[PDB]
Amino acid sequence: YSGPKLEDGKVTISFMKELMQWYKDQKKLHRKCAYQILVQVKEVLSKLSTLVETTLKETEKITVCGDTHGQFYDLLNIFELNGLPSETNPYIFNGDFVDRGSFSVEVILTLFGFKLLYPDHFHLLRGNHETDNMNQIYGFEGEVKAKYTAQMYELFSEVFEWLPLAQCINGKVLIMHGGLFSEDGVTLDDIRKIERNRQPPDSGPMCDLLWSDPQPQNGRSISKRGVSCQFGPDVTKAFLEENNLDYIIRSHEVKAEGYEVAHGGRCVTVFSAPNYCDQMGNKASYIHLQGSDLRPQFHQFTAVPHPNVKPMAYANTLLQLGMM
Ligand SMILES: [Mn+2]
Ligand SMILES: [Mn+2]
Repeated sequence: YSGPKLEDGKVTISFMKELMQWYKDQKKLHRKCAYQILVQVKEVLSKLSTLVETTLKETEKITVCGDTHGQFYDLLNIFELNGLPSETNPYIFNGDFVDRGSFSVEVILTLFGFKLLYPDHFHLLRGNHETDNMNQIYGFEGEVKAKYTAQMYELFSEVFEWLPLAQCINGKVLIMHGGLFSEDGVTLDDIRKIERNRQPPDSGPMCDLLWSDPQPQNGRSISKRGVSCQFGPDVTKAFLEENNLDYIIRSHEVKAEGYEVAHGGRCVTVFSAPNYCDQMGNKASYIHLQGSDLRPQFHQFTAVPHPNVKPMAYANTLLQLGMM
């Protein structure tokens, strides 16, 4: 009731514009309204398939963004550079909305708000940082406990469990946060059937979708992250052949340029958090795909000013007082 207010218990574009300005000005969304957004978006997400399947007509486009990591001011910049989301300007945010960045609450509630507003044109896919083990140390849990209470965090966690794991555009481009699989023979049929409402297992398809990285050399390698695998071009090739796909778009890896094209064009990385952690000095990018041409078109962007709040401000003391 203090700050932005839902209209008859629903998100509206006026609410969303009010919310973005409220957040821009470093104000807090009332707990009752945050709660409502969370319960309503949980219901929406929990009805979706683990694999979202989207059809883009010849005249339509969609924007694909990678990690945002609580960089809310850079999120708003994406919308200034590329237009707000709507039925004619659809978006996919490819995981890792929270952690590291000190405005994670603002990014996620804005993202859930636009999911409730344009549920068929605003897509959210889970990342590895939409999980408990990462949130407990990399800032999101601490931020939510600081801005709300421990119990709100437990609700965010449960909502994240219902985020779909991948999205397929026109049966030709498959989008997931992390990547492909530690074993051969995984299909789109398998992905659709993943029981995703949980924390990811230590290994297996759900873990890979959120954790794997591409490597340049053929075959697989132990992951640099201690979970899932690195997968080479022949792994990517095999998977696309068996699933009649053209290529994959994934995120999960910081790139100095905000993107990378790997595996002879078959594995595209997109990363949407510029000057990551206020220190990487990287550019970010977003991609456009069109129904008449599903080749990715890259759009690079640089960081913009934000309030004087250091990254990892709500994180593990070990990470918090260890950079800047
Ligand atoms: Mn990630
Ligand atoms: Mn990330």
